Amino acid sequence: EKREHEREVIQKAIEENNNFIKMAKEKLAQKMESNKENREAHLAAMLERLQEKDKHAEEVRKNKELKE
Amino acid sequence: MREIVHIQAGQCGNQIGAKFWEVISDEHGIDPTGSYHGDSDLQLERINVYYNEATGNKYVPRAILVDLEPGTMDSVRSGPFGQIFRPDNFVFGQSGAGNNWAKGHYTEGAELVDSVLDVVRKESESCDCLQGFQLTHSLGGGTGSGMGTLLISKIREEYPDRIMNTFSVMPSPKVSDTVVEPYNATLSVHQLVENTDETYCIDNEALYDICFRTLKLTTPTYGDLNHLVSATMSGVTTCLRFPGQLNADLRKLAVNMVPFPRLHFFMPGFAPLTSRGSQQYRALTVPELTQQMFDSKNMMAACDPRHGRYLTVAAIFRGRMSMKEVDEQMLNVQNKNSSYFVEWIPNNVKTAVCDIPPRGLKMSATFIGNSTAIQELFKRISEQFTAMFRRKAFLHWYTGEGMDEMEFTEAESNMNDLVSEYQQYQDA
Ligand SMILES: CC[C@H](C)[C@H](NC(=O)[C@H]1CCCCN1C)C(=O)N(CCCCC(C)C)[C@H](C[C@@H](O)c1nc(C(=O)N[C@@H](Cc2ccc(F)cc2)C[C@H](C)C(=O)O)cs1)C(C)C
Ligand SMILES: Nc1nc2c(ncn2[C@@H]2O[C@H](COP(=O)(O)OP(=O)(O)O)[C@@H](O)[C@H]2O)c(=O)[nH]1
Ligand SMILES: [Mg+2]
Repeated sequence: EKREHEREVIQKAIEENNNFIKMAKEKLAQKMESNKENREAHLAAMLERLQEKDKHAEEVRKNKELKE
Repeated sequence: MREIVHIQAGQCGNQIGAKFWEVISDEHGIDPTGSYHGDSDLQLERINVYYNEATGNKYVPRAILVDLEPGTMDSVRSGPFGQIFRPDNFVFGQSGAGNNWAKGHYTEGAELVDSVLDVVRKESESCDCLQGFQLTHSLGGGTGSGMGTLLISKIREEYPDRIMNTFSVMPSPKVSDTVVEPYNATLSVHQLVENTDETYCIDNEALYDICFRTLKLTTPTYGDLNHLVSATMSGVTTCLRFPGQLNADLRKLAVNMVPFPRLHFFMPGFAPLTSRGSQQYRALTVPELTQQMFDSKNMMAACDPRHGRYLTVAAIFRGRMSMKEVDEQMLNVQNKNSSYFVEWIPNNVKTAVCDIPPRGLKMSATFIGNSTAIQELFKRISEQFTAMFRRKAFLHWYTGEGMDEMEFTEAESNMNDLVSEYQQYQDA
């Protein structure tokens, strides 16, 4: 029974070390994915707002040519 | 031939073990190459107890040197008596154990232990009539405490009907400042209660105080400590190494010293106490040896013998002296101090005399007591242990090798039970 317990201890040590590596790897994967999509969302909104300025700037130039 | 197989594990184990072999080799006239150069046939009658005999009339210690780092065993190999040991009996890893019982017992020590057992198996199979095993180690470190107790457990599985003997060095804050030693000691004591027949409690607290107070060494070294350990080790094995009447083997010693299986922890003593070099020119008289060997100041376990009662005692006198006078002085001690010897074990003090004294002395005496006062040593460890363990302090070094807190609770329990068991018989 003492030999089975010695085995169980060394397996627990290996398993906890492996679980720590695993969670570090998952937590880091979800952080970097979350950051990428957040940053792309912020630049998309920046340029989609700058493109609304281009639509408005052509409405101003076409409104001029509707005073002819 | 009644062969004893010796194992030494970890720094302390290998250091006091190395010194043991130096001392007894000199007592048996064996030199560093293994050649006999003595002037007495008493030296060789029971040489096979500790030495194998090879061709060329060579004597090799039946000794296995174990450690998880190489430092201490390179020190032993390179030392003066280092060439005596069988080279394949040096079994060592590279990792070390980091003063961690879990590493020694469960992870780092597990990887090396089957190659130790292969050497133990080889030495055992070669024995005509094996008595059993003696291990030297500390309980405060990692390898000796953790791996050493792992070895005890494996040896017991292979050889369930042989005697297991230890010289276990107990940690003291006067010698070491590693915070986790009470953890390692309590875990190791849990093992010793279950799996040893006889344990000599060599307490570093006592060894330090003897060196400081009595021997007047203001800055003791490990060497100063070990000089008292080797004297004691020479002393308590005299009956096993020379002819031939009382406690002549390990089982007979155990049947005399161990009235209950769990209470097998002994409190050794020695007279005269000496430091290295500093010369004893005056031999002690039989009355002084007897007064001094029973003195608290001469015990290698830091326990007050007046605070308990002696269950059993072995006294072993060395040198040429009057057997009549030894008998008178021994009877005198137990008659003048009769209340410290339990009435319910009649005639519980046994006495041996060997004619050959140790190196540099004409007269010596060695005391081996199974006293209930030894609870004070375990109680000291328990208090140091509980202080940390009640806040689970430093426990991550152990749970990170896969241990659970429950192991600590069990070991804490078994040792506190040992203490209360000693108090039970102190009040009967
Ligand atoms: C400056 C630290 C000194 C060295 C240390 N003092 C302490 O630890 C104090 C300081 C603060 C609070 C209380 N503690 C105990 C001390 O005096 N030690 C033990 C700690 C050493 C651990 C680390 C620093 C290496 C003494 C032992 C120390 O002086 C040493 N002795 C030896 C020694 O015995 N070397 C021999 C060889 C040997 C090497 C290693 C061994 F394990 C054994 C023998 C050869 C010498 C010439 C001899 O035979 O006297 C090596 S180191 C104890 C008896 C208290
Ligand atoms: N008496 C004595 N104690 C020692 C010696 N070396 C280490 N110790 C003690 O042993 C404990 C540490 O154990 P150690 O044997 O060094 O660790 P290991 O190498 O993992 O077994 C501490 O309490 C030290 O004070 C020694 O040579 N003599
Ligand atoms: Mg060490």
